Amino acid sequence: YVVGRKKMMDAQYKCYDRMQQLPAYQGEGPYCNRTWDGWLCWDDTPAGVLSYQFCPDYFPDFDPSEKVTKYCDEKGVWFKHPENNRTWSNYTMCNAFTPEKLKNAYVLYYLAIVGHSLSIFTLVISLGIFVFFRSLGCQRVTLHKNMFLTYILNSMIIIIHLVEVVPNGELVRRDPVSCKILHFFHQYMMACNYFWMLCEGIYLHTLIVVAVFTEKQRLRWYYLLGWGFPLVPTTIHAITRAVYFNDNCWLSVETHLLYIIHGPVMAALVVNFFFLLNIVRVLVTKMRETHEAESHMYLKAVKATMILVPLLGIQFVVFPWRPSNKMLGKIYDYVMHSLIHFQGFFVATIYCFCNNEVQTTVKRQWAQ
Amino acid sequence: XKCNTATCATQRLAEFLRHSSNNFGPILPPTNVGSNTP
Amino acid sequence: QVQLQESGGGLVQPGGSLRLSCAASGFTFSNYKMNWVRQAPGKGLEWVSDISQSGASISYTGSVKGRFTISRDNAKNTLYLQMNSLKPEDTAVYYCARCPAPFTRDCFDVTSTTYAYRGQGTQVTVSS
Amino acid sequence: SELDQLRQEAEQLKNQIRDARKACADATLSQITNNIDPVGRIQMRTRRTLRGHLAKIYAMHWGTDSRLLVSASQDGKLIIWDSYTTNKVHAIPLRSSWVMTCAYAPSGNYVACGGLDNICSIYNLKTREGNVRVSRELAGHTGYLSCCRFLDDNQIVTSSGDTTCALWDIETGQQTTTFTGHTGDVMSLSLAPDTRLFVSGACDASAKLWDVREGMCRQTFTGHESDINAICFFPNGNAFATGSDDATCRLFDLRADQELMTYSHDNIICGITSVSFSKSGRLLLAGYDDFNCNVWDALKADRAGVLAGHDNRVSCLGVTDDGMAVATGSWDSFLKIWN
Amino acid sequence: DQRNEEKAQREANKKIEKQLQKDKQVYRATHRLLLLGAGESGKNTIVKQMTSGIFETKFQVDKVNFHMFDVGAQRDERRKWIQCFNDVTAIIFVVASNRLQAALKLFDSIWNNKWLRDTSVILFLNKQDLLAEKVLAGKSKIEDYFPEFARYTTPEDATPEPGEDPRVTRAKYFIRDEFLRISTASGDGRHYCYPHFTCSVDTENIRRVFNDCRDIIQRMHLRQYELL
Amino acid sequence: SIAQARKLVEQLKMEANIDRIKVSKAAADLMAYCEAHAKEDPLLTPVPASENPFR
Ligand SMILES: CCCCCCCCCCCCCCCCC[C@H](O)OC[C@@H](COP(=O)([O-])OCC[N+](C)(C)C)O[C@@H](O)CCCCCCCCCCCCCCC
Repeated sequence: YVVGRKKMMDAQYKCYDRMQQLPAYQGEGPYCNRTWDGWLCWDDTPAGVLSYQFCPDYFPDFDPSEKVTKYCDEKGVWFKHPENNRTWSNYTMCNAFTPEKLKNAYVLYYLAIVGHSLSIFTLVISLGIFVFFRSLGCQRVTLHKNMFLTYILNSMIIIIHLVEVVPNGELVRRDPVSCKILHFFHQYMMACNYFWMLCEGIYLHTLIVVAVFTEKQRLRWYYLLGWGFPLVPTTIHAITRAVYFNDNCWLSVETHLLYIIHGPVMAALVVNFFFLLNIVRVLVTKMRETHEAESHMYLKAVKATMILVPLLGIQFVVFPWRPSNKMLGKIYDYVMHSLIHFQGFFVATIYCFCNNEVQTTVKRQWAQ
Repeated sequence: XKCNTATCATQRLAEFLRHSSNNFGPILPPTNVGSNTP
Repeated sequence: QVQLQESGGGLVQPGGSLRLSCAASGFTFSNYKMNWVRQAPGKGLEWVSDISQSGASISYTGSVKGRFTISRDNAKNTLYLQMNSLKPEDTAVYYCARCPAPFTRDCFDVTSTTYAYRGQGTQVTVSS
Repeated sequence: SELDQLRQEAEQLKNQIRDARKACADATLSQITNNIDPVGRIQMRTRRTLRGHLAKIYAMHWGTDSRLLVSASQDGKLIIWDSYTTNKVHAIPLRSSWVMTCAYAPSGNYVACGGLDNICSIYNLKTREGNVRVSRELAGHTGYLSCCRFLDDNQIVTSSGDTTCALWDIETGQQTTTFTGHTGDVMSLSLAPDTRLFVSGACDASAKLWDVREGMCRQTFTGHESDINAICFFPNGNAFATGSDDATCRLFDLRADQELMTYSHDNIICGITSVSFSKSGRLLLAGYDDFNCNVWDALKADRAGVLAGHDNRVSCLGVTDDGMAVATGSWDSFLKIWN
Repeated sequence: DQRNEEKAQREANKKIEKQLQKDKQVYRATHRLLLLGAGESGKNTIVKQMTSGIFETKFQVDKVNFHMFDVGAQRDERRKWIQCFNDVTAIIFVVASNRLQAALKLFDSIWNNKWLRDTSVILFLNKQDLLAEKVLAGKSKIEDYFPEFARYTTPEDATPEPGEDPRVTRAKYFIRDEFLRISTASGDGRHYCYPHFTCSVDTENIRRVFNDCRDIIQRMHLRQYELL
Repeated sequence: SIAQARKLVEQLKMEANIDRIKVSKAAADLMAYCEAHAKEDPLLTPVPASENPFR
């Protein structure tokens, strides 16, 4: 609470220092004079319009993503609440939906934990299988193993963050450098996971679309891209946050500085999307050359896309817009989180348990 | 500017749980936005 | 010892018919594919027809598709070829040939100049 | 015509031979050994996995020391292994990559190999410069080389797809004897313990016993239904076993001049690629197209064990002169030592 | 001592492992092709356009190594030595457009052999010009050797060359569909057949092989990812 | 040809004039040899560990 009041007084001082170099009303007609309600602070406005701005975080139940509303009447005066006839601002929406949103957030939290635990277990099994069977080993398997390891590390870090850092507010209040190191590791591992998805995309596109003939790839560049490059943007973001937007243990997502990391990830995933499109085009042309049945062609080119989506992380590219409608937004949140947290499990199941070679080798070994 | 990309979904969820929830504890009564409040 | 002994054949007038037989011994007759081949005078060996292990799959060369009929009797270890509407071009030595290996889909080398799993053919002469 | 008389007379002699063999068969081997105790389940384990060949393996041969062995792969390479340590000793590039057989000289000084080039290439391992260079190239076969075995450092017997076997005098390049009489591709040969005789299996379903010095076929054995792919002498030299594409292995007695036992099973439907006896001859080991190797009780015809460690067809196998282990090669490019 | 012997054996093994690593680079980067003929097919003339039992001819297309092998001094009985070529990129089958029926039985054996089931076949229906003049004259007919030719019609997917009379177009397409019937009856996604109407001297033959091999390798890659 | 039939007949005569023993006698000798060398067969009688060079 005291923190919220302190932020309220800081905002009060901020827009008290505001109004410097007072302008002159432009246009014509009566205008509403600038005022400070007590929580937010409005600028010059003309008569007969509704102003908006994001809700403050003074209170725990206030949703910042909501929009505050303030109307200046056509007579030049602000909204006067009918009940008491005093200047009033609409802050109801700031916390109207908070209870149901928190109720859904609990389910999302448990869903993420379950998905990452299952992913960890299945991916550990798959990695053990791949290491165990030397015959299954190959350049595709060599990259698959790195992807599995990055998935496992990311899932473990996410589980630890969700279970020990998010619910332990006293630790964050202390603000030790330990969770700063933890956040650095988490960001680095997330970037490594995305860039290994990109590495998989690049190798698959370079095996089927271009340079198919006699192509043996040098894995060194794949190791450099997957493991090495993600360290540059992470370091730059860490420096910038330690310079410009240092906050308690670097847990805030309200800084435009997170784009330093996420931007390049988005570009890599878009490149992976284009790779997927080209690969599907090549597959469709291959089926066409054989005069494959149209229904079989569509079924096979849909199965290929569905199995490629988890590998290349396409769900991070085709879910940009969350619908405003509450039901549609809830469905979007559920679908996106289910796809994200369970991606490792999907990859392990598709590329290890459903692989014909893996099944055949396991069955032949099972004799003894 | 906030990071609104899908990659930031989990971070945003964790931040909202940390902020709105009372450390994953008991529920509090809602703040007042009535006619007497600003 | 693998043995194939063809019988039948001989001089027949044009437009006639014949019934060739192949008696097999020394191997499990019921799990091998069989073939009829012939060697016209002053010519190489030519494939005629074949029959699967159970007799379901049958094939003929173009020149005898509707004229010849190949059959087998597994219980008696015998192979048959019914030749009808014989014309002078059919004159040749006809050999009963077994595919090299059992339970096999392909059938290699049955028409080679020297092949072990082939009997001493029976002369078939179509002339006036 | 004279052709019919010769054909008719030949049939008369075959009946006589069959009658003579039928008279000697007063009791079968199965009932002679009915009262002896079973061998019992014999379980062997993979003790070594030899890696390094790039392509499918076609042949291997133990050295006389029971430690070193040579393997031939169609990648165009001959590799000599040390089975105890798994270390590679020699990697010999080959002019032609389509090798089909290899042999280790009993002295350990030479190795031989051949294939689709129709040439038997001998390599001197103990050259004065330490490197391995081709010493002699034996030409004269009109077909691919299928098998070869050193008699000594200057003599080698070969088998060829040209349906003939040849005896060569190394360091002159000429074959001093040609063993004719087979009608199909000769696929495998085995030298007798005394080296005075050897037996060959061909693609005509027959095996022939040859006299090395005289150069004539002494006996012919029948009973298989398809191509003979492997042949091996019994330890005492009075019998031999063969593997065929008909999915069966058979034991033949030289003195009885007829077959003694058939090793087969209803579930075995693939062809046999190799065969070998144990030190005492009680066990008969055979490789199979179905990636497995079966261990047979030679005396009782019972199956006593299985070796299943390969992911592709087993192409060759052998038992060390000391009988302490058995090696198996596969198209999967790996060699395994079982004990 | 023994520790010196084991040390020497490790150095000897290490050195051989180095050469094999480089040996695997050349082998993996070169495509092996088996050249096969049904008899008087004209493959010798094609080879000219780029005791010894095997002949070799190495050629380069777009920096890509190709290694083609022709059998010599080998008996007509192929059931044994044909198994050696179970791992080549493709088998080139040259045929002169009753040798044709013989060539068909040999192709069916190759297509349906258990060891050759995963191996692709590039089919060169050779000597189109020779078939043209024989077809135009009409002194010889395909009906005598293949009675089904009477009821055959030129496919609607046919692309006859400019100036090709309809009679010759049907003849060459009828022969092509003879091989395609065998190939499509089996080979469930494991191997494929690439027919080509070719002349023994045309310069485009090596380009055709290069394009067919690329499709074969592309399909192998797609099958390893279980996409196709 | 006619030469092959004569060569085949000559070979068949050689194979028909050999002396054969009873199968029972041949089987007994094979049984005796296996019984005599049974104790020396590592693959038949397993050898204790530390006694085989492939342990
Ligand atoms: C190739 C095949 C593809 C298959 C893909 C999918 C395969 C696996 C599917 C698994 C589906 C996910 C699991 C079920 C749904 C997610 C968990 C669910 O939401 O948890 C119910 C939870 C709801 O939260 P709330 O009640 O609103 O919050 C209460 C809040 N308040 C605590 C403050 C009161 O109920 C919980 O409260 C009860 C406590 C435990 C809930 C489940 C989590 C248990 C712990 C998980 C540990 C990891 C398990 C891994 C299993 C793999």
